Amino acid sequence: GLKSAYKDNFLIGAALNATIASGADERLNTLIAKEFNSITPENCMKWGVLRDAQGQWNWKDADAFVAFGTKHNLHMVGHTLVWHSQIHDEVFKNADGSYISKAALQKKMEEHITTLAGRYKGKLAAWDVVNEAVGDDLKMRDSHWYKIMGDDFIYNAFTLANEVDPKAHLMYNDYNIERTGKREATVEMIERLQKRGMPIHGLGIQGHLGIDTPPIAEIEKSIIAFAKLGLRVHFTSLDVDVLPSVWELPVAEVSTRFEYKPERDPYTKGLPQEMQDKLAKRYEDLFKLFIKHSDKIDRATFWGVSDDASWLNGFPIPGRTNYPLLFDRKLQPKDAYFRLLDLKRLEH
Ligand SMILES: CO[C@H]1[C@H](O)[C@@H](O)[C@@H](O[C@H]2[C@H](O[C@@H]3CO[C@@H](O[C@@H]4CO[C@@H](O)[C@H](O)[C@H]4O)[C@H](O)[C@H]3O)OC[C@@H](O)[C@@H]2O)O[C@@H]1C(=O)O
Ligand SMILES: O[C@@H]1[C@@H](O)[C@H](O[C@@H]2CO[C@@H](O[C@@H]3CO[C@H](O)[C@H](O)[C@H]3O)[C@H](O)[C@H]2O)OC[C@H]1O
Ligand SMILES: [Cl-]
Ligand SMILES: [Mg+2]
Repeated sequence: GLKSAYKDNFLIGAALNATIASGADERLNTLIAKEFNSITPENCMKWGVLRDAQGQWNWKDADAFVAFGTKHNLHMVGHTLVWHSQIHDEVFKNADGSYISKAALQKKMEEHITTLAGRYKGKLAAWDVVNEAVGDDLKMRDSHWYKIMGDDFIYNAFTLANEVDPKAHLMYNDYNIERTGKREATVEMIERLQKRGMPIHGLGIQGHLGIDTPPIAEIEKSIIAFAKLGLRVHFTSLDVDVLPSVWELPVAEVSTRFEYKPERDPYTKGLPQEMQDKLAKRYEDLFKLFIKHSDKIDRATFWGVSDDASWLNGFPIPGRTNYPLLFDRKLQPKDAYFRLLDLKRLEH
Protein backbone atom coordinates (compact mmCIF):
# COMPACT_ATOMS: atom_id res chain seq x y z
CA GLY A 1 0.00 0.00 0.00
CA LEU A 2 0.88 3.69 0.05
CA LYS A 3 2.84 3.68 3.33
CA SER A 4 5.15 1.02 1.88
CA ALA A 5 5.52 2.59 -1.57
CA TYR A 6 6.53 5.81 0.19
CA LYS A 7 8.58 4.25 2.99
CA ASP A 8 11.89 5.86 1.93
CA ASN A 9 10.25 9.25 1.54
CA PHE A 10 7.87 10.11 4.38
CA LEU A 11 5.01 8.83 6.53
CA ILE A 12 1.59 8.46 4.88
CA GLY A 13 -1.21 9.37 7.28
CA ALA A 14 -4.98 9.66 7.62
CA ALA A 15 -7.30 11.64 9.92
CA LEU A 16 -9.65 9.22 11.67
CA ASN A 17 -13.08 10.14 13.00
CA ALA A 18 -14.44 8.57 16.20
CA THR A 19 -16.46 5.87 14.40
CA ILE A 20 -13.41 4.61 12.51
CA ALA A 21 -11.05 4.83 15.47
CA SER A 22 -13.44 2.66 17.52
CA GLY A 23 -12.03 -0.35 15.62
CA ALA A 24 -15.50 -1.81 15.00
CA ASP A 25 -15.17 -1.66 11.18
CA GLU A 26 -12.98 -4.59 10.13
CA ARG A 27 -12.86 -3.49 6.47
CA LEU A 28 -11.45 -0.13 7.50
CA ASN A 29 -9.05 -1.69 10.01
CA THR A 30 -7.61 -3.75 7.18
CA LEU A 31 -7.37 -0.81 4.80
CA ILE A 32 -5.79 1.51 7.36
CA ALA A 33 -3.13 -1.02 8.45
CA LYS A 34 -2.28 -1.62 4.79
CA GLU A 35 -2.18 2.01 3.60
CA PHE A 36 -1.20 4.32 6.45
CA ASN A 37 1.55 4.45 9.02
CA SER A 38 0.38 7.66 10.73
CA ILE A 39 -3.00 8.83 12.05
CA THR A 40 -4.49 12.04 13.45
CA PRO A 41 -7.76 12.33 15.41
CA GLU A 42 -10.24 14.28 13.26
CA ASN A 43 -12.09 15.87 16.22
CA CYS A 44 -11.89 14.01 19.51
CA MET A 45 -8.84 15.81 21.00
CA LYS A 46 -10.12 19.32 20.26
CA TRP A 47 -10.76 21.28 23.46
CA GLY A 48 -14.51 21.81 22.87
CA VAL A 49 -15.05 18.18 21.90
CA LEU A 50 -13.01 16.53 24.65
CA ARG A 51 -14.36 18.88 27.37
CA ASP A 52 -17.74 20.38 28.10
CA ALA A 53 -18.49 24.04 28.76
CA GLN A 54 -17.84 23.51 32.47
CA GLY A 55 -14.36 22.16 31.71
CA GLN A 56 -15.31 18.54 32.50
CA TRP A 57 -13.39 15.86 30.59
CA ASN A 58 -14.63 12.75 28.83
CA TRP A 59 -11.85 10.55 27.52
CA LYS A 60 -13.86 7.83 25.70
CA ASP A 61 -13.03 8.75 22.11
CA ALA A 62 -9.55 10.16 22.67
CA ASP A 63 -8.53 6.99 24.51
CA ALA A 64 -10.06 4.84 21.73
CA PHE A 65 -7.97 6.74 19.17
CA VAL A 66 -4.74 6.18 21.11
CA ALA A 67 -5.62 2.52 21.65
CA PHE A 68 -6.23 2.11 17.90
CA GLY A 69 -2.82 3.64 17.05
CA THR A 70 -1.13 1.50 19.70
CA LYS A 71 -2.86 -1.66 18.50
CA HIS A 72 -1.65 -1.05 14.93
CA ASN A 73 1.71 0.50 15.82
CA LEU A 74 0.90 3.72 13.97
CA HIS A 75 2.62 7.05 14.40
CA MET A 76 0.11 9.34 16.14
CA VAL A 77 -0.34 13.09 15.89
CA GLY A 78 -2.24 14.95 18.62
CA HIS A 79 -4.64 17.56 17.17
CA THR A 80 -4.72 20.22 18.57
CA LEU A 81 -3.82 21.85 21.89
CA VAL A 82 -4.45 25.57 21.27
CA TRP A 83 -6.85 26.74 18.53
CA HIS A 84 -9.64 29.32 18.25
CA SER A 85 -12.21 26.89 16.74
CA GLN A 86 -14.25 24.09 18.38
CA ILE A 87 -13.64 25.54 21.84
CA HIS A 88 -16.22 26.90 24.28
CA ASP A 89 -16.58 30.67 24.66
CA GLU A 90 -16.67 29.90 28.41
CA VAL A 91 -12.91 29.34 28.22
CA PHE A 92 -12.36 33.04 27.45
CA LYS A 93 -15.44 34.89 28.66
CA ASN A 94 -17.60 35.54 31.64
CA ALA A 95 -21.26 34.81 31.04
CA ASP A 96 -21.81 38.57 30.52
CA GLY A 97 -19.48 38.48 27.48
CA SER A 98 -16.49 40.18 29.16
CA TYR A 99 -13.04 38.61 28.81
CA ILE A 100 -11.24 36.96 31.71
CA SER A 101 -7.72 38.14 32.63
CA LYS A 102 -4.55 36.96 30.87
CA ALA A 103 -3.52 35.25 34.16
CA ALA A 104 -6.82 33.37 34.41
CA LEU A 105 -6.56 32.20 30.80
CA GLN A 106 -2.93 31.21 31.28
CA LYS A 107 -3.99 28.97 34.19
CA LYS A 108 -6.59 27.28 31.98
CA MET A 109 -4.02 26.76 29.21
CA GLU A 110 -1.60 25.25 31.74
CA GLU A 111 -4.21 22.85 33.06
CA HIS A 112 -5.35 21.83 29.59
CA ILE A 113 -1.90 21.14 28.14
CA THR A 114 -0.53 19.48 31.29
CA THR A 115 -3.56 17.18 31.41
CA LEU A 116 -3.96 16.37 27.71
CA ALA A 117 -0.34 16.18 26.60
CA GLY A 118 0.47 14.54 29.94
CA ARG A 119 -2.03 11.73 29.52
CA TYR A 120 -0.56 10.68 26.19
CA LYS A 121 3.11 11.55 26.90
CA GLY A 122 5.22 9.08 24.93
CA LYS A 123 2.20 7.66 23.13
CA LEU A 124 1.63 10.49 20.67
CA ALA A 125 4.79 11.14 18.66
CA ALA A 126 3.81 14.67 17.65
CA TRP A 127 1.42 17.50 18.55
CA ASP A 128 -0.21 20.30 16.63
CA VAL A 129 0.47 22.67 19.51
CA VAL A 130 -1.05 25.76 17.89
CA ASN A 131 -3.39 25.74 14.83
CA GLU A 132 -4.31 28.65 12.55
CA ALA A 133 -2.81 31.71 14.32
CA VAL A 134 -2.28 33.94 11.25
CA GLY A 135 -5.38 35.62 9.94
CA ASP A 136 -6.35 35.72 6.31
CA ASP A 137 -5.54 39.46 6.29
CA LEU A 138 -1.90 38.49 7.12
CA LYS A 139 -2.06 39.98 10.59
CA MET A 140 -2.22 37.76 13.70
CA ARG A 141 -5.64 36.12 13.85
CA ASP A 142 -7.95 38.21 16.03
CA SER A 143 -9.02 35.25 18.19
CA HIS A 144 -9.89 35.37 21.88
CA TRP A 145 -6.53 33.68 22.55
CA TYR A 146 -4.65 36.51 20.88
CA LYS A 147 -6.80 39.38 22.13
CA ILE A 148 -6.34 38.23 25.75
CA MET A 149 -2.75 36.98 25.70
CA GLY A 150 -0.91 38.45 22.71
CA ASP A 151 1.70 36.23 21.06
CA ASP A 152 2.44 34.75 24.47
CA PHE A 153 -0.48 32.38 23.76
CA ILE A 154 1.74 30.70 21.15
CA TYR A 155 5.03 30.96 23.01
CA ASN A 156 3.53 29.57 26.24
CA ALA A 157 1.64 26.75 24.47
CA PHE A 158 4.85 25.41 22.90
CA THR A 159 6.89 25.86 26.09
CA LEU A 160 4.22 24.01 28.12
CA ALA A 161 3.88 21.15 25.62
CA ASN A 162 7.68 20.79 25.58
CA GLU A 163 7.81 20.61 29.40
CA VAL A 164 5.05 18.03 29.52
CA ASP A 165 6.40 15.72 26.79
CA PRO A 166 10.00 16.62 25.96
CA LYS A 167 10.09 13.85 23.31
CA ALA A 168 7.06 15.07 21.32
CA HIS A 169 7.65 16.63 17.91
CA LEU A 170 5.91 19.99 18.26
CA MET A 171 4.27 21.63 15.27
CA TYR A 172 2.64 24.84 14.22
CA ASN A 173 -0.14 24.08 11.68
CA ASP A 174 -2.07 26.33 9.24
CA TYR A 175 -3.96 26.56 5.94
CA ASN A 176 -3.20 28.72 2.89
CA ILE A 177 0.43 28.99 3.95
CA GLU A 178 1.09 27.41 0.52
CA ARG A 179 0.40 30.89 -0.80
CA THR A 180 2.35 34.09 -1.14
CA GLY A 181 1.36 36.55 1.56
CA LYS A 182 0.42 34.13 4.31
CA ARG A 183 3.60 32.12 3.77
CA GLU A 184 5.81 35.12 4.50
CA ALA A 185 3.68 36.30 7.44
CA THR A 186 4.03 32.82 8.95
CA VAL A 187 7.79 32.67 8.38
CA GLU A 188 8.18 36.04 10.10
CA MET A 189 6.09 34.98 13.10
CA ILE A 190 7.86 31.67 13.58
CA GLU A 191 11.33 33.13 13.02
CA ARG A 192 10.93 35.58 15.82
CA LEU A 193 9.34 33.07 18.17
CA GLN A 194 12.30 30.78 17.52
CA LYS A 195 14.76 33.60 18.28
CA ARG A 196 12.84 34.23 21.50
CA GLY A 197 13.70 30.57 22.26
CA MET A 198 10.35 28.86 21.61
CA PRO A 199 10.68 25.08 21.20
CA ILE A 200 9.25 23.99 17.86
CA HIS A 201 10.28 21.08 15.65
CA GLY A 202 7.87 21.01 12.72
CA LEU A 203 5.71 23.09 10.47
CA GLY A 204 2.38 21.74 9.24
CA ILE A 205 0.97 22.88 5.89
CA GLN A 206 -2.65 21.76 5.89
CA GLY A 207 -2.90 21.27 2.12
CA HIS A 208 -6.62 21.84 1.68
CA LEU A 209 -6.19 22.22 -2.08
CA GLY A 210 -8.45 23.01 -4.99
CA ILE A 211 -8.51 20.88 -8.10
CA ASP A 212 -6.61 23.76 -9.83
CA THR A 213 -5.30 26.22 -7.20
CA PRO A 214 -2.84 26.81 -5.68
CA PRO A 215 -0.20 25.95 -8.29
CA ILE A 216 2.68 23.59 -7.57
CA ALA A 217 5.18 26.48 -7.77
CA GLU A 218 3.55 28.21 -4.82
CA ILE A 219 3.49 25.06 -2.68
CA GLU A 220 7.15 24.52 -3.61
CA LYS A 221 8.12 28.01 -2.35
CA SER A 222 6.51 27.18 0.99
CA ILE A 223 8.22 23.80 1.41
CA ILE A 224 11.55 25.51 0.77
CA ALA A 225 10.87 28.54 2.98
CA PHE A 226 9.65 26.56 5.99
CA ALA A 227 12.52 24.06 5.73
CA LYS A 228 14.92 27.03 5.87
CA LEU A 229 13.63 27.69 9.42
CA GLY A 230 15.26 24.41 10.47
CA LEU A 231 11.83 22.80 10.79
CA ARG A 232 10.54 19.47 9.44
CA VAL A 233 7.73 20.05 6.96
CA HIS A 234 4.52 18.04 7.22
CA PHE A 235 1.48 18.07 4.96
CA THR A 236 -1.21 17.51 7.50
CA SER A 237 -4.77 17.69 6.15
CA LEU A 238 -4.55 16.91 2.43
CA ASP A 239 -7.60 16.90 0.25
CA VAL A 240 -8.60 18.20 -3.17
CA ASP A 241 -11.91 20.04 -3.51
CA VAL A 242 -13.42 19.15 -6.93
CA LEU A 243 -16.68 21.13 -6.56
CA PRO A 244 -17.59 24.63 -7.78
CA SER A 245 -15.83 27.17 -5.58
CA VAL A 246 -17.50 29.95 -3.63
CA TRP A 247 -14.23 31.43 -2.39
CA GLU A 248 -14.01 34.05 -5.19
CA LEU A 249 -17.55 35.34 -5.69
CA PRO A 250 -18.91 38.86 -6.41
CA VAL A 251 -19.84 41.11 -3.49
CA ALA A 252 -23.60 40.69 -4.13
CA GLU A 253 -23.14 36.97 -3.42
CA VAL A 254 -20.88 37.29 -0.33
CA SER A 255 -23.71 36.34 2.05
CA THR A 256 -25.51 33.69 -0.01
CA ARG A 257 -22.41 31.93 -1.31
CA PHE A 258 -22.58 29.31 1.47
CA GLU A 259 -26.20 28.48 0.60
CA TYR A 260 -26.92 25.11 -0.97
CA LYS A 261 -27.67 25.45 -4.72
CA PRO A 262 -27.98 22.48 -7.11
CA GLU A 263 -25.56 24.08 -9.63
CA ARG A 264 -22.90 24.12 -6.89
CA ASP A 265 -23.35 20.38 -6.31
CA PRO A 266 -23.13 18.94 -9.83
CA TYR A 267 -21.86 15.41 -9.14
CA THR A 268 -24.47 13.82 -6.87
CA LYS A 269 -24.84 10.89 -9.26
CA GLY A 270 -21.09 10.22 -9.47
CA LEU A 271 -17.80 11.90 -10.42
CA PRO A 272 -17.40 11.45 -14.19
CA GLN A 273 -14.27 9.82 -15.56
CA GLU A 274 -12.96 13.11 -16.98
CA MET A 275 -12.93 14.60 -13.47
CA GLN A 276 -11.40 11.41 -12.05
CA ASP A 277 -8.64 12.01 -14.58
CA LYS A 278 -8.19 15.65 -13.49
CA LEU A 279 -8.17 14.63 -9.83
CA ALA A 280 -5.57 11.90 -10.49
CA LYS A 281 -3.32 14.35 -12.37
CA ARG A 282 -3.63 16.92 -9.60
CA TYR A 283 -2.62 14.40 -6.92
CA GLU A 284 0.20 13.10 -9.13
CA ASP A 285 1.55 16.67 -9.59
CA LEU A 286 1.42 17.14 -5.82
CA PHE A 287 3.21 13.90 -4.95
CA LYS A 288 5.87 14.53 -7.61
CA LEU A 289 6.65 17.75 -5.72
CA PHE A 290 6.69 15.94 -2.37
CA ILE A 291 9.05 13.28 -3.78
CA LYS A 292 11.30 16.07 -5.13
CA HIS A 293 11.53 17.53 -1.62
CA SER A 294 11.38 14.29 0.33
CA ASP A 295 14.52 15.38 2.25
CA LYS A 296 12.46 18.22 3.80
CA ILE A 297 9.15 16.43 4.44
CA ASP A 298 8.35 14.06 7.33
CA ARG A 299 4.74 13.19 6.50
CA ALA A 300 1.78 13.47 4.18
CA THR A 301 -1.53 13.03 5.99
CA PHE A 302 -4.88 13.00 4.21
CA TRP A 303 -7.84 14.62 5.96
CA GLY A 304 -9.89 11.42 5.93
CA VAL A 305 -9.68 7.93 4.46
CA SER A 306 -12.56 7.81 2.00
CA ASP A 307 -14.86 10.31 0.30
CA ASP A 308 -17.94 9.40 2.34
CA ALA A 309 -16.34 10.73 5.51
CA SER A 310 -14.74 13.91 4.11
CA TRP A 311 -15.48 17.19 5.85
CA LEU A 312 -15.70 18.78 2.37
CA ASN A 313 -19.11 17.15 1.90
CA GLY A 314 -20.34 19.70 4.47
CA PHE A 315 -17.82 22.55 4.13
CA PRO A 316 -18.12 25.18 3.01
CA ILE A 317 -21.62 24.24 1.81
CA PRO A 318 -23.68 21.74 3.81
CA GLY A 319 -24.87 18.54 2.10
CA ARG A 320 -22.73 18.43 -1.02
CA THR A 321 -21.26 15.33 -2.64
CA ASN A 322 -17.52 15.90 -2.85
CA TYR A 323 -14.74 13.53 -4.00
CA PRO A 324 -11.57 14.74 -2.28
CA LEU A 325 -9.61 11.68 -1.19
CA LEU A 326 -7.94 8.50 -2.49
CA PHE A 327 -10.71 6.01 -1.70
CA ASP A 328 -14.29 6.20 -2.90
CA ARG A 329 -17.55 5.72 -0.97
CA LYS A 330 -17.24 1.95 -1.32
CA LEU A 331 -13.63 2.06 0.00
CA GLN A 332 -12.22 1.27 -3.45
CA PRO A 333 -9.06 3.04 -4.60
CA LYS A 334 -9.67 5.86 -7.11
CA ASP A 335 -7.53 6.55 -10.18
CA ALA A 336 -5.51 9.04 -8.08
CA TYR A 337 -4.32 6.23 -5.74
CA PHE A 338 -2.83 4.23 -8.62
CA ARG A 339 -1.01 7.29 -10.00
CA LEU A 340 0.55 7.74 -6.56
CA LEU A 341 1.69 4.13 -6.45
CA ASP A 342 3.08 4.31 -10.00
CA LEU A 343 5.30 7.27 -9.06
CA LYS A 344 7.22 4.98 -6.72
CA ARG A 345 6.91 1.62 -8.52
CA LEU A 346 8.53 3.13 -11.56
CA GLU A 347 11.05 5.46 -9.87
CA HIS A 348 14.57 5.48 -11.41
C1 LIG B 1 -14.89 32.01 10.53
O1 LIG B 1 -13.72 31.38 10.02
C2 LIG B 1 -13.74 30.97 8.65
C3 LIG B 1 -12.36 31.38 8.07
O2 LIG B 1 -12.21 32.79 8.09
C4 LIG B 1 -12.17 30.84 6.64
O3 LIG B 1 -10.88 31.10 6.14
C5 LIG B 1 -12.45 29.33 6.60
O4 LIG B 1 -11.45 28.68 7.42
C6 LIG B 1 -11.36 27.27 7.27
C7 LIG B 1 -10.37 26.91 6.19
O5 LIG B 1 -10.96 27.31 4.94
C8 LIG B 1 -10.00 27.57 3.94
C9 LIG B 1 -10.27 28.94 3.33
O6 LIG B 1 -9.50 29.16 2.15
C10 LIG B 1 -9.66 28.23 1.16
O7 LIG B 1 -8.74 28.49 0.07
C11 LIG B 1 -9.30 29.32 -0.92
C12 LIG B 1 -9.47 28.53 -2.22
O8 LIG B 1 -9.87 29.41 -3.26
C13 LIG B 1 -8.95 30.38 -3.53
O9 LIG B 1 -9.31 31.07 -4.71
C14 LIG B 1 -8.84 31.33 -2.36
O10 LIG B 1 -7.89 32.34 -2.65
C15 LIG B 1 -8.39 30.52 -1.15
O11 LIG B 1 -8.37 31.34 -0.01
C16 LIG B 1 -9.40 26.82 1.63
O12 LIG B 1 -9.75 25.92 0.61
C17 LIG B 1 -10.24 26.52 2.87
O13 LIG B 1 -9.97 25.23 3.39
O14 LIG B 1 -10.06 25.59 6.21
C18 LIG B 1 -9.45 25.11 7.40
C19 LIG B 1 -10.48 25.27 8.50
O15 LIG B 1 -9.97 24.79 9.72
C20 LIG B 1 -10.89 26.73 8.61
O16 LIG B 1 -11.98 26.87 9.49
O17 LIG B 1 -13.76 29.07 7.05
C21 LIG B 1 -13.99 29.44 8.41
C22 LIG B 1 -15.41 28.91 8.77
O18 LIG B 1 -16.39 29.22 8.08
O19 LIG B 1 -15.49 28.17 9.76
O1 LIG C 1 -21.05 19.18 13.73
C1 LIG C 1 -19.70 19.29 14.11
C2 LIG C 1 -18.87 19.68 12.88
O2 LIG C 1 -18.98 21.07 12.72
C3 LIG C 1 -17.40 19.32 13.03
O3 LIG C 1 -16.72 19.48 11.76
C4 LIG C 1 -15.32 19.28 11.90
C5 LIG C 1 -14.60 20.61 11.71
O4 LIG C 1 -13.19 20.41 11.75
C6 LIG C 1 -12.71 19.63 10.73
O5 LIG C 1 -11.28 19.47 10.82
C7 LIG C 1 -10.56 20.65 10.48
C8 LIG C 1 -10.38 20.81 8.98
O6 LIG C 1 -9.62 22.00 8.72
C9 LIG C 1 -8.36 22.05 9.30
O7 LIG C 1 -7.53 21.07 8.72
C10 LIG C 1 -8.42 21.84 10.80
O8 LIG C 1 -7.09 21.77 11.33
C11 LIG C 1 -9.18 20.56 11.12
O9 LIG C 1 -9.37 20.44 12.52
C12 LIG C 1 -13.30 18.26 10.79
O10 LIG C 1 -12.87 17.50 9.67
C13 LIG C 1 -14.82 18.30 10.82
O11 LIG C 1 -15.30 17.00 11.08
O12 LIG C 1 -17.30 18.04 13.48
C14 LIG C 1 -17.77 17.87 14.80
C15 LIG C 1 -19.30 17.98 14.76
O13 LIG C 1 -19.85 17.89 16.05
CL1 LIG D 1 -15.00 12.55 15.04
MG1 LIG E 1 3.40 3.60 21.55
